[PDB]
Amino acid sequence: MIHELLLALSGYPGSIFTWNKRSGLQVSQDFPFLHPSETSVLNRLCRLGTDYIRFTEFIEQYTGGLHGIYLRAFCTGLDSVLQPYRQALLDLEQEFLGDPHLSISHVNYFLDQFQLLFPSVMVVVEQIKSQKIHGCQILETVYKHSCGGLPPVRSALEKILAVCHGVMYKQLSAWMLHGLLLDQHEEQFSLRVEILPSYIPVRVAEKILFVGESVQM
Amino acid sequence: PDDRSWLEHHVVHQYWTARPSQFPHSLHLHSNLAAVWDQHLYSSDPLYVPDDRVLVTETQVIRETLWLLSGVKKLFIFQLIDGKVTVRNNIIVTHLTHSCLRSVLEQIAAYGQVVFRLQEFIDEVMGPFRTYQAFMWALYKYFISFKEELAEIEKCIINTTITLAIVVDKLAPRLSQLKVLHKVFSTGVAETRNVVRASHLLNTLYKAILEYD
Amino acid sequence: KSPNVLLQNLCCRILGRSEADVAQQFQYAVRVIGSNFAPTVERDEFLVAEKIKKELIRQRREADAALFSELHRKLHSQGVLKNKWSILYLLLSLSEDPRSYATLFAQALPRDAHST
Amino acid sequence: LQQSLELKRKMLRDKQNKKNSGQHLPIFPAWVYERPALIGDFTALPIGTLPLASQESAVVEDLLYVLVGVDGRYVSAQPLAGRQSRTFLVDPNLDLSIRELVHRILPVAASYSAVTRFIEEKSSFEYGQVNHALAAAMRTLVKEHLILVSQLEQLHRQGLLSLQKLWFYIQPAMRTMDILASLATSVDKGECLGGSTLSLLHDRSFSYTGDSQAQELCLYLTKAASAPY
Amino acid sequence: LWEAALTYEASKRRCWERVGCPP
Amino acid sequence: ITEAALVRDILYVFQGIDGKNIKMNNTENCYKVERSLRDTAVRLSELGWLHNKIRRYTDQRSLDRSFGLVGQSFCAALHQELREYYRLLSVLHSQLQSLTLRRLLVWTYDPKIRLKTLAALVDHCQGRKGGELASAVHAYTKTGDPYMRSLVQHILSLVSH
Amino acid sequence: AAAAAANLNAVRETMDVLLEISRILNTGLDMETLSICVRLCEQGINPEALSSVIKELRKATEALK
Repeated sequence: MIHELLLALSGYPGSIFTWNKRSGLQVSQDFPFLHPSETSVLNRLCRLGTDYIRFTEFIEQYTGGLHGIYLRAFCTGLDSVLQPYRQALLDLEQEFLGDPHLSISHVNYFLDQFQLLFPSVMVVVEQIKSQKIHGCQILETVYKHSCGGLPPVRSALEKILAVCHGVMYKQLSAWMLHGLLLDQHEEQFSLRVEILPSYIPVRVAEKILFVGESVQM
Repeated sequence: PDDRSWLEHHVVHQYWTARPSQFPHSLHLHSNLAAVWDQHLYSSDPLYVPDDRVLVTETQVIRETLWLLSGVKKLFIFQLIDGKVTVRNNIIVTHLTHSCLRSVLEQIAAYGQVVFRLQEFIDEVMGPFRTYQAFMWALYKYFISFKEELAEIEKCIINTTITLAIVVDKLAPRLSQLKVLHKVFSTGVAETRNVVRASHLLNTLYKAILEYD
Repeated sequence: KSPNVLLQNLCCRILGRSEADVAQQFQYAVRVIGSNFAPTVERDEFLVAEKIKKELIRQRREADAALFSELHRKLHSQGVLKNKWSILYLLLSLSEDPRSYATLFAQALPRDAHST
Repeated sequence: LQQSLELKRKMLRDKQNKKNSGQHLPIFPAWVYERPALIGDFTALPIGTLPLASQESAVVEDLLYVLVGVDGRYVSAQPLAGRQSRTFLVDPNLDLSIRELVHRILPVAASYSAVTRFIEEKSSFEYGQVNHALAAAMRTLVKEHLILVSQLEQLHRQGLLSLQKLWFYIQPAMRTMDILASLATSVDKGECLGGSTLSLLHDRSFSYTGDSQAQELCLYLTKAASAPY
Repeated sequence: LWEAALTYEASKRRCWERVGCPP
Repeated sequence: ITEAALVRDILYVFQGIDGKNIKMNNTENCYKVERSLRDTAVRLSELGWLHNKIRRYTDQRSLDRSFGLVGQSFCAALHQELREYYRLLSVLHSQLQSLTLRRLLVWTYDPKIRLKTLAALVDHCQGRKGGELASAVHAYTKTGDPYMRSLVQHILSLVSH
Repeated sequence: AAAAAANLNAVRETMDVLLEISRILNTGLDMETLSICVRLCEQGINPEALSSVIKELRKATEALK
């Protein structure tokens, strides 16, 4: 039972919980020795694992339309937010090994901070899917939600933004030192003004352009 | 008796030959989940001919997997279908509901096929071009370092506790690095002249480095 | 063990000095614990649990007051002890602040409504 | 009953008019007042044809239910709940001898209801921080009452409690509760607030200055209620 | 006797097939 | 009917999740039973009655972003307090495998106040954000009870950050 | 046997629990002394006698400090 969950929370559907695009991981199995209210608890618990499966699908396909290396910075940051969710899967097992019995409520209880984290990153991933980013415009739609209102999802996206700046410092290291083009194929010649972040002021970006252009001459 | 009993004690060879093993444990639902699910089915009236599962323990199944994963082939569990490893359906420990099981072993078997095919590439070199030999030598230099960690884990199964959820996370930095070889090699196994056969292979690698530059 | 020498084991535990280095403190303890060794009170680990809560609430750590509630669950999960009251009431007796009134707070029956 | 809401609204007007930068005084939501389960105090075969020592067990059990403010099995709590008045009716299938003693046990339950009503009414935001803190310190004594009754429940469960034990057990708490209910009626009657409910307490501290059962209550409640002042 | 014995080392060999401190 | 079923049913309506022979019939009046022990149920079921209200409001405004950074800051504090309420319950579940402590009245008494006050606070900040909301929680920190002073003060430390 | 060694396992667990209860209430006694106090509490004993002894033997080394 307490390894059934540790795979049902992981990316494996099972015969107990039925994954669907209509409503994923619906418990349809009943035992006579269960109280009939355990299914509602199980719905609240299955919210967690449904979100994890959704994230895993979206990571699996990646890493004009949605192209470029930028989504392969977003997916890598999304690995980093999921990384203490895997450690927090190990800790449950470590508790389980010694204790003779445990109740579902404690697991439900302990993983409540990711009932804030997960839907509020689900909004971010769906907004990035429905629209198309091929510029440097991933930074806007993460930075729209980095202001946040709930404190775990405020630091979660900080992870992702630091990663995407790490990708940006390859473009802006070959550019600003070597004066090179094709540090990434987009979608004299200079950066397209439309895809530039507005929280970077435009004058500063022009200064960057001049510094890069001087190496050619 | 006298040899069979002493075998049964020391050697493990009984969950896959005569007298399939029975595992007594702590019972009651927390790791007795397979038996509860079976009883649930039996109450639910299939009705007859129970599902054939031979009852292997878990830590063992970890050993058989690590042997398959290291790169030595031909184990009894996980039959071939054309040379492709597939999950065997008599496996059950005392829980794991037999359906999540059949998915998770499939996932790891999919990673085992990736290394299987590379060892197949090499095994047909032992039963000239000189680029193929250098290729194989690179693969092997990677391979031995991969196999060493798995081989170390195998001792530690006897030792602590070792389970599926631990070995999956522990092998995370390897199962990352296998997925790229499955894509790089898939164009290096798909083709006549020795000069186009060399250029096309070098070109895959030369492209793949600039891909994540 | 045998209860007579078991006291001397405590006396040699706290001070490591021999039982021939002092004999008056040891005599004082055979004076005090004997005729106060067998209970003349009615036992309740319930009531003592309900003041162990009141002690850890008085130190204003509410999670540790819920940690004792789990440790007390474990104690009953094993079932290797008979007198679970005594030791907890003992550890309660030795309570101390790491960082009023009590006669209007519940205490057990002194056997003035029950005698054999 | 309905009389509380009147006084509360008048005092609300007074504090709204007095301060002109003080906007938006809180009060409690409607379900706090309307529901009857936010207070603590509010078929079967005849016991009389039975042997006596089983009737005693049953009346112990029912009486015990009543002390904490829930109905028994052969005792009804009367549906008055008027001013500080509260009665209880034992059903006539009981012999007189038990009946009189049970009646003698009943005043501590009325002296529980009188306290309970007070703690709710004089913790609203019209009576200020001193009545708040005072009701919050009588709440502590309500809790310790509950502490005592819980352990006696366990003792009766093991078949080791009888009416004569119980009468004896509850005598020291009976005095405490009687003094508390009289104090509640006294503060409500004069509608004391501010320092007028620190003068009354100053008086009561002299008034019961003996026994140590009652003098420590007054001394604790005085120090407790005087801190916001 | 019991606390005299109690100065021993207990097993660190654990299994996932039992949860009541497998020996 | 036996006690052991009743203990199970009441153990679930603290969460605001129905029992088996106790169910929520009306959602403005309390849970209604599907004899003295039955009378005990109505005072304990109000805790879940309040839970459902406060949880329903703080579930929805937490995923609201036109409600402001303040207000989501209110919901975070409320949700953290919901946690400490489940932490007590988990022990109570595990302690089965009687266990009635006046049917747990002494235990339930301390969250009972903590529910009234949060149910009060959600209505006073209704449709508010920013300094207008933060004033409405500073209205409640004019109080004399130390338990209430603490309960308000903890939230207020968060909301004005 | 083995089941007679599992009883001692359930005692070694139980003592770890008693040590945790000892530390979250803060005594100045350690595990070695505490085990002797557990021996005493097995026979059934009153701490109105025991606490005086502990606060006396800790007072019998202030003049030998």
